[PDB]
Amino acid sequence: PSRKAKVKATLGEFDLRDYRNVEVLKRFLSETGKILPRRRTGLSGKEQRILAKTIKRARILGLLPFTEKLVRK
Amino acid sequence: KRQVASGRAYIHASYNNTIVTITDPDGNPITWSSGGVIGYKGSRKGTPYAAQLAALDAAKKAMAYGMQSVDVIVRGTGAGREQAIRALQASGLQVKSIVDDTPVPHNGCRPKKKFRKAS
Amino acid sequence: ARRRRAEVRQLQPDLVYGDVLVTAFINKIMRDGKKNLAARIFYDACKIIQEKTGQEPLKVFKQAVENVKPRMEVRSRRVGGANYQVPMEVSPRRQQSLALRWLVQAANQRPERRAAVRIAHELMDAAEGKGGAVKKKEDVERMAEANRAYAHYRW
RNA sequence: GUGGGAGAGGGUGGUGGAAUUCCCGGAGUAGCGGUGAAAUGCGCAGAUACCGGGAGGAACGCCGAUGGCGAAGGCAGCCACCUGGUCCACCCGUGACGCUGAGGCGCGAAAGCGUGGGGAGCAAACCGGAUUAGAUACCCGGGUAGUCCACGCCCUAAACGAUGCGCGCUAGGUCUCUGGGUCUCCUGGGGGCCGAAGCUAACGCGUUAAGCGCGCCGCCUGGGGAGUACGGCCGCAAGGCUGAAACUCAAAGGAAUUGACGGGGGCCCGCACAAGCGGUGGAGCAUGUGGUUUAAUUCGAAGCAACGCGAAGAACCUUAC
Ligand SMILES: [K+]
Ligand SMILES: [K+]
Ligand SMILES: [K+]
Ligand SMILES: [K+]
Ligand SMILES: [K+]
Ligand SMILES: [K+]
Ligand SMILES: [K+]
Ligand SMILES: [K+]
Ligand SMILES: [K+]
Ligand SMILES: [K+]
Ligand SMILES: [K+]
Ligand SMILES: [K+]
Ligand SMILES: [K+]
Ligand SMILES: [K+]
Ligand SMILES: [K+]
Ligand SMILES: [K+]
Ligand SMILES: [K+]
Ligand SMILES: [K+]
Ligand SMILES: [Mg+2]
Ligand SMILES: [Mg+2]
Ligand SMILES: [Mg+2]
Ligand SMILES: [Mg+2]
Ligand SMILES: [Mg+2]
Ligand SMILES: [Mg+2]
Ligand SMILES: [Mg+2]
Ligand SMILES: [Mg+2]
Ligand SMILES: [Mg+2]
Ligand SMILES: [Mg+2]
Ligand SMILES: [Mg+2]
Ligand SMILES: [Mg+2]
Ligand SMILES: [Mg+2]
Ligand SMILES: [Mg+2]
Ligand SMILES: [Mg+2]
Ligand SMILES: [Mg+2]
Ligand SMILES: [Mg+2]
Ligand SMILES: [Mg+2]
Ligand SMILES: [Mg+2]
Ligand SMILES: [Mg+2]
Ligand SMILES: [Mg+2]
Ligand SMILES: [Mg+2]
Ligand SMILES: [Mg+2]
Ligand SMILES: [Mg+2]
Ligand SMILES: [Mg+2]
Ligand SMILES: [Mg+2]
Ligand SMILES: [Mg+2]
Ligand SMILES: [Mg+2]
Ligand SMILES: [Mg+2]
Ligand SMILES: [Mg+2]
Ligand SMILES: [Mg+2]
Ligand SMILES: [Mg+2]
Ligand SMILES: [Mg+2]
Ligand SMILES: [Mg+2]
Ligand SMILES: [Mg+2]
Ligand SMILES: [Mg+2]
Ligand SMILES: [Mg+2]
Ligand SMILES: [Mg+2]
Ligand SMILES: [Mg+2]
Ligand SMILES: [Mg+2]
Ligand SMILES: [Mg+2]
Ligand SMILES: [Mg+2]
Ligand SMILES: [Mg+2]
Ligand SMILES: [Mg+2]
Ligand SMILES: [Mg+2]
Ligand SMILES: [Mg+2]
Ligand SMILES: [Mg+2]
Ligand SMILES: [Mg+2]
Ligand SMILES: [Mg+2]
Ligand SMILES: [Mg+2]
Ligand SMILES: [Mg+2]
Ligand SMILES: [Mg+2]
Ligand SMILES: [Mg+2]
Ligand SMILES: [Mg+2]
Ligand SMILES: [Mg+2]
Ligand SMILES: [Mg+2]
Ligand SMILES: [Mg+2]
Ligand SMILES: [Mg+2]
Repeated sequence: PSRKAKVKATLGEFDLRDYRNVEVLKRFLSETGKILPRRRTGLSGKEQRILAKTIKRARILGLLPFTEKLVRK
Repeated sequence: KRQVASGRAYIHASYNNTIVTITDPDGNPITWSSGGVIGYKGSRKGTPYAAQLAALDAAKKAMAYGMQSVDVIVRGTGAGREQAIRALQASGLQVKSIVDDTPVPHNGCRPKKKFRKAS
Repeated sequence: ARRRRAEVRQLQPDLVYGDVLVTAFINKIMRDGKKNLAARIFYDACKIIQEKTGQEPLKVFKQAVENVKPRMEVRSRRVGGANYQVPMEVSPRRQQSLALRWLVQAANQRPERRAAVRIAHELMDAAEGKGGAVKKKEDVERMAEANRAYAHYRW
């Protein structure tokens, strides 16, 4: 049930409010460009709420995607 | 005839019919088919079988253009989406990849009554 | 048959070729429980497969039965709004029951007025691939699959 | 007051991507769409499916929750500006300055109204196609008002927790949002669930009371007539607020109980279906019955569970006509 090491574990310190850290933010998006749930992010209510605001900033800047196509099916 | 050798295969699944479109690397159609092109004309166009035939018709027609390998692209849900995916693979055509690219709005247009009250 | 999988009756092997598949066929030829007249008929029929074929009777028999076995048959089924003739694989068991039934049926649809002949002639026309029996078998196989559009109603 | 905090609270401007529709170009050809099945419809003036470019309107996927904010209605992409409420810590300042609140004033989903604008998708009415015994419906193809913006009206609702506001008191357990601390855990504010005592007709409620108490407001007094009539007030209208009488009923009603029932669910049986073999329904006849006829055609049996049934013996007898 979504158990493959939460994205927070496999990662170090990072400014959750930094909308430019693509290499870090990129981690919180799925195969698609969708924001991973908390079961996967591992973040907390308060953290996750800031992740979202951050990511949505990245997207508008073009640094991050809104949607991805799935390779398989 | 024109010779492409490598291109794309689009599968438009629907609960009412499936239609396949083969295209050159730039997305311009070369040939196409569908449950209607083959015999079927009522509710059978939706059938997984019809999708199969439509898929094979597409490939063959695209053999005439000397095409050999394709990149499958799937759109929509629909009884007989997967049969197409399979019909192609097993048909001379080398399936290099399969990619689902069904369009989904970030919620913009109000659905017809028939498709509301969802979620 | 709501509670158990009803085991299959084992038939007393043939009082000649000793084969069980023969007794089966004999039982189908039978009627009004005249086991005697029945078997007799099947036997004079093996005698006729002889005086007209250098081949062994039993060999001709089992050969025919094989070509009359349908490997697919359409079975009705409702899916709300109509009944769809759904194609479907035929069981090893049902194949035999069907093959045998059809042989007697076709055989008795023949012209020659001697029972033993009809069976004999039908068994032969079958071995080759012709005759009213193989017809049904081919009419059904084709009748099924000709509805392959409903192969997703597996069942 | 000082210092911190969280939040889809409100207003204005800006702005991002996905999708739909339309227009343009390419490539390409016979259907697409749609349903239970179909048709209407659209397509060789080249549709559908595919790529590229453009225009416009509306709504914000994932995050998203069992979550948060607000007095309620209600509030969800992102950015800035303007602005409301509220929680915690420190005990710093005032010194009962408090609670409630008839009337008043403001706010108040959707639909609807007025003026102007906008109009992609959706869609009352409406035009058609199916369906049906009919089908002024459900299904399908179209489609105007409307839905959107501004300004002004309207003031309703299952406007609901169907639970007025404030304060004090009365076991705990557990999940959660947000703040402080000596940070296993303690402590404050909010959201849930289980529950002490207690309450309750029951169901249930139970420190987020429907418990124990005090303060103030609103409201109820059998059902139908009727949220009607009249009057008044308000509204452009639609209509809103207030709100009866005659007549008439023995009830209307709440919760829970045992059944029965369901085009409710789960599990499971029976020659119930399916698989299969023979047959009835057609013929001639035998026999029971309906009907009809007759002086009388004795009587009874009635869907299953009446009809070779009472009749295991009608020429007279039996025999009841
Ligand atoms: K809408
Ligand atoms: K047509
Ligand atoms: K289509
Ligand atoms: K909520
Ligand atoms: K209107
Ligand atoms: K509005
Ligand atoms: K107003
Ligand atoms: K803490
Ligand atoms: K009680
Ligand atoms: K309950
Ligand atoms: K009460
Ligand atoms: K009035
Ligand atoms: K007024
Ligand atoms: K007036
Ligand atoms: K039931
Ligand atoms: K029966
Ligand atoms: K069957
Ligand atoms: K009859
Ligand atoms: Mg169709
Ligand atoms: Mg402060
Ligand atoms: Mg805080
Ligand atoms: Mg904070
Ligand atoms: Mg807000
Ligand atoms: Mg074009
Ligand atoms: Mg036409
Ligand atoms: Mg032409
Ligand atoms: Mg044209
Ligand atoms: Mg052209
Ligand atoms: Mg189009
Ligand atoms: Mg385009
Ligand atoms: Mg626009
Ligand atoms: Mg326009
Ligand atoms: Mg509140
Ligand atoms: Mg609400
Ligand atoms: Mg504030
Ligand atoms: Mg002090
Ligand atoms: Mg003092
Ligand atoms: Mg007050
Ligand atoms: Mg209003
Ligand atoms: Mg309103
Ligand atoms: Mg409105
Ligand atoms: Mg208007
Ligand atoms: Mg207008
Ligand atoms: Mg206009
Ligand atoms: Mg429409
Ligand atoms: Mg319509
Ligand atoms: Mg006015
Ligand atoms: Mg409610
Ligand atoms: Mg206590
Ligand atoms: Mg605890
Ligand atoms: Mg706490
Ligand atoms: Mg609490
Ligand atoms: Mg809550
Ligand atoms: Mg108790
Ligand atoms: Mg009570
Ligand atoms: Mg009780
Ligand atoms: Mg409780
Ligand atoms: Mg209290
Ligand atoms: Mg009142
Ligand atoms: Mg009264
Ligand atoms: Mg009213
Ligand atoms: Mg009165
Ligand atoms: Mg009265
Ligand atoms: Mg009265
Ligand atoms: Mg009741
Ligand atoms: Mg039993
Ligand atoms: Mg049984
Ligand atoms: Mg039995
Ligand atoms: Mg049967
Ligand atoms: Mg039969
Ligand atoms: Mg008869
Ligand atoms: Mg009489
Ligand atoms: Mg009579
Ligand atoms: Mg009597
Ligand atoms: Mg009688
Ligand atoms: Mg007499």
